[PDB]
Amino acid sequence: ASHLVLYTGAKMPILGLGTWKSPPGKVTEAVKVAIDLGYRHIDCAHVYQNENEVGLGLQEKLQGQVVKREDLFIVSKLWCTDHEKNLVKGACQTTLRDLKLDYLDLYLIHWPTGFKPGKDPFPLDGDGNVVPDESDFVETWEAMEELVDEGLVKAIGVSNFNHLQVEKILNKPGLKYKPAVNQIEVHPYLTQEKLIEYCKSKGIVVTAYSPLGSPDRPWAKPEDPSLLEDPRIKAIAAKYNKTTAQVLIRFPMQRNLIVIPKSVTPERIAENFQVFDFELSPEDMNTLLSYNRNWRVCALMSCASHKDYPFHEEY
Ligand SMILES: NC(=O)c1ccc[n+]([C@@H]2O[C@H](COP(=O)([O-])OP(=O)(O)OC[C@H]3O[C@@H](n4cnc5c(N)ncnc54)[C@H](OP(=O)(O)O)[C@@H]3O)[C@@H](O)[C@H]2O)c1
Ligand SMILES: COc1ccc2c(C(=S)N(C)CC(=O)O)cccc2c1C(F)(F)F
Repeated sequence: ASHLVLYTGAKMPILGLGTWKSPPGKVTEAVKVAIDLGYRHIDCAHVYQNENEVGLGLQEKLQGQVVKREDLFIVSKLWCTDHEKNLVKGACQTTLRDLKLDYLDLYLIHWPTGFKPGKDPFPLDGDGNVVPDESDFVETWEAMEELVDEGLVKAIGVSNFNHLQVEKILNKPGLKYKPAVNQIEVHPYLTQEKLIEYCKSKGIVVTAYSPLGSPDRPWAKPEDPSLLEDPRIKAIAAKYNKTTAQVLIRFPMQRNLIVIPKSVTPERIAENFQVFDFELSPEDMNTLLSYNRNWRVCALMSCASHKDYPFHEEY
């Protein structure tokens, strides 16, 4: 309704601001506007290369006494080059310093795929194929657990793990803490109800990323279906006197999923928060669900031959 609750007890705000593709020079004002409207959850990642500028906006708000740290849910993610057990605490610490924080509320393994460690975030080989490393995410998970032990993060989770990969963690001998969250792509064209159902039966909250199907993604070829311009969802939105964006954000909320839409435009950030005031009647919910095309915006074919590439599995 307003926040879901993690198995730790922690209240996770159901709406958050996304920061991927939000440019360094715009994301500080975007984060400030968002906290001024009442957003209390920011979704970040080291690979978005803007955590420093996110941090600046947070800092201004925290020292300006506009929010208490306890009222903020800040998420970041461990990038693929940092999956070797020994690189994890370093990567978490760099993210804390950039964000100008003492702890994270949630730290996610960003993708199940470990890439060759080094300065370059996407180490490529001759064939333009990404270079794997010598690690298994169950080892990365152990290092992610030590972050909880030390108080650097309040909960750990995963992102883009298929249900068999989540199982690998859950069935790990010696497991201290289990995935509190699994953040995955969920929108009308990829409604994901089997992975959602699986996660929920395991007690793992789901965060639906790319609610509007990422119009601004780099690889957006012009003959790709725009959820925002899909006349069908414009129609259901018209009935609602709301926008396609607003009903596209309402949809995950209603399915009891955390939503993190991205915008750097102030007006749009304010629009995206104007959604806790209407409900979609079950017909609409089911029509939105019937748009399931299994169309996946974040497919990342360049990674497909990786041993832990998540999407060759049904769910
Ligand atoms: N864990 C992962 O692997 C992963 C992967 C992808 C995304 N995510 C997270 O999910 C967040 C959201 O997904 P996304 O950024 O991929 O895409 P998205 O939220 O589906 O789409 C963002 C695009 O839609 C626009 N938009 C936002 N509000 C709008 C509105 N009210 N009206 C019209 N258009 C609007 C934004 O415009 P402007 O910004 O130009 O205003 C931007 O161009 C990301 O920022 C990231 O934090 C996580
Ligand atoms: C695991 O492989 C990934 C993961 C993420 C990306 C991204 C990113 S940062 N996203 C799709 C957003 C995100 O992962 O949060 C962009 C380009 C290539 C990627 C790749 C890849 F390079 F292979 F295509």
